[PDB]
Amino acid sequence: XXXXXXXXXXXEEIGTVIDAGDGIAHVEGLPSV
Amino acid sequence: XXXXXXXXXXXEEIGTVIDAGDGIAHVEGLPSV
Amino acid sequence: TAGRVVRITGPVVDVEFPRGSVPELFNALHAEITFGALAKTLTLEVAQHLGDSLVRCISMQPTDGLVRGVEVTDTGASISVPVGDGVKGHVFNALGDCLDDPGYGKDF
Amino acid sequence: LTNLADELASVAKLLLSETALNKHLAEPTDDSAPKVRLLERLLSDKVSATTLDLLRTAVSNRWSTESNLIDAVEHTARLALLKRAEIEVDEVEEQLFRFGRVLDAEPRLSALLSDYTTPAEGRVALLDKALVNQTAAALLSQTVGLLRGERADEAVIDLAELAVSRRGEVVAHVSAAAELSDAQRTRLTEV
Repeated sequence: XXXXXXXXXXXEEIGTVIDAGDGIAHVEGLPSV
Repeated sequence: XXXXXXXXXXXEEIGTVIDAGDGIAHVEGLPSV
Repeated sequence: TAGRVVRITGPVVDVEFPRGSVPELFNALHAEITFGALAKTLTLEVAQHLGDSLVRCISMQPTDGLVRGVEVTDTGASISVPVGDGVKGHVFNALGDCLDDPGYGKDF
Repeated sequence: LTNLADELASVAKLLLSETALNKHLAEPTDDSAPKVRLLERLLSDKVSATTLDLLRTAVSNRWSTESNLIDAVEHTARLALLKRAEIEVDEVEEQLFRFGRVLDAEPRLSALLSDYTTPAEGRVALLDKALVNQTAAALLSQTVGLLRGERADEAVIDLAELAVSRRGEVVAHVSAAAELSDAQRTRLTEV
């Protein structure tokens, strides 16, 4: 049942700046990058 | 009734390898060596 | 069965496997990369074990054009190169592909 | 209330049993549809509808730390059981606090309270045999089952403080040479 869980977890777009500063930034999600 | 509870509560070695590499490994589960 | 990719940074790549699926050291792993102008086949050699069904390894090709979540297949074998008498008078790369002829040296 | 508390205890025990599920469910995500799909696909018919909806709301809500989510279930169970007991509050609270004090007084029992890799229910049986209000005993057993490498005296102190904080009264430790008069004590409370 764990394999099924993993497979289910496996399955336009907008990002979001988590934290920004000093010329660098972090974004969450969007696994199509 | 505390000492009694204690007496009531009062009443084959092997380990497992978790990680290895570069000639060094980590093993756990041996009580006293 | 196969594992997945968790983080990419430089040429080192860490991958994940299910229970009872981690291979040994010095093994060949294959990964598929797709793009409109950059499609290849990454070959990787297992470097070390990080535990928690995570193994860190190195790749012999540039890692540009990669995407997370791509499964990685395993040959269960180390690196190998064909040998023979026909090797003389020919040019081969690190993988042992004949530079003179693309189809040469794939039967020995 | 008792059945819902039992269901929450079971779900907490199973969630604590496995670390992979706890690690994955804590991923900070704005979406929750795969999470609720996984919840439905994984033993969703063994729980009541209200408890399932509360669990789904908890999973949907973002949490800073996974252990925070884990302890949230235990805290919710404790407060629900306390409210069920209330639905007699003063007598129950006094009984619980005096029970905690009397068990804390024994240092041998405190030493034996260390439970790490110990049998899940054997230690509980030993503790309840060593020792009443039905709700107080049930809450004590619930606390005993849910602990992991923690100070039981701190656990009972926190539980008693939470119980007295459920009401509007505020606890205060009073040290005196001898017991004060009832009229004197009432005047002190008025002050």
